[PDB]
Amino acid sequence: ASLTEIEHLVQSVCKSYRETCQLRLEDLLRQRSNIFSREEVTGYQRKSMWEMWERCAHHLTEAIQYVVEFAKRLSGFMELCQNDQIVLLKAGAMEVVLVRMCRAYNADNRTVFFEGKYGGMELFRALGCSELISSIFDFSHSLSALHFSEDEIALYTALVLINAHRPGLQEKRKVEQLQYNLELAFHHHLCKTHRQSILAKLPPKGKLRSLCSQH
Ligand SMILES: COc1ccc2c(c1)CCN(C(=O)Cc1cc(=O)[nH]o1)[C@H]2C(=O)Nc1ccc(C(C)(C)C)c(F)c1
Repeated sequence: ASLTEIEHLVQSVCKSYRETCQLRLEDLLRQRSNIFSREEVTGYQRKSMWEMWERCAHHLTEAIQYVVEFAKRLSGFMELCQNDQIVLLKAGAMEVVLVRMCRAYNADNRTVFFEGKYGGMELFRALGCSELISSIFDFSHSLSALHFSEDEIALYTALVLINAHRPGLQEKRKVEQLQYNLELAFHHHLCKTHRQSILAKLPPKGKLRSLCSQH
């Protein structure tokens, strides 16, 4: 665990994310101008809550599938025992999706990428969960303020998954050793990119799963 050793891991995780990001940043950023029309928004609003759940759950599960593939090609993750792998994914994958979602959020007009175009939070009125949606938009807004780089998401979301303090882990030391190397990679990269400032500005680790309440 020296200089090139850790830099191998940085590049290792950044490749792993690049290959499992589902939606390209270049796509999301260009698509920002393509906003839903008032007709289309009403169109979405008239739908049943059930059709909105179905649509939403589809894409979100699909997202979780991509997060698993990211987890699978993190070195060390496969060496963990069956039980420990699933514990980490059960407590992490939704938190990872939530972070990854900030790339799909235009902070200028307060809109999100959903089914082809960008819409505001009034788009999901059918769900009747305005409280939860606001907080999701809030959380995305603050992470947009930091201008999160692709590599930074890659590294941070690796650290979201690989947590030694998850309840019900058999080989805690095996996870510990893994979490530690990823912290080193994360901290080394921020140092290397003059981006240490963001550490202090990241949401606390009990704020991610405070949103997963009526979930
Ligand atoms: C990087 O993480 C993301 C970000 C957005 C989306 C996804 C994954 C999955 C595909 N998707 C789609 O809309 C489906 C589709 C794919 C494509 O090429 N074109 O369209 C988006 C998405 O699901 N957005 C959405 C935004 C708010 C919500 C909340 C209701 C939680 C606010 C939500 F459930 C989903």
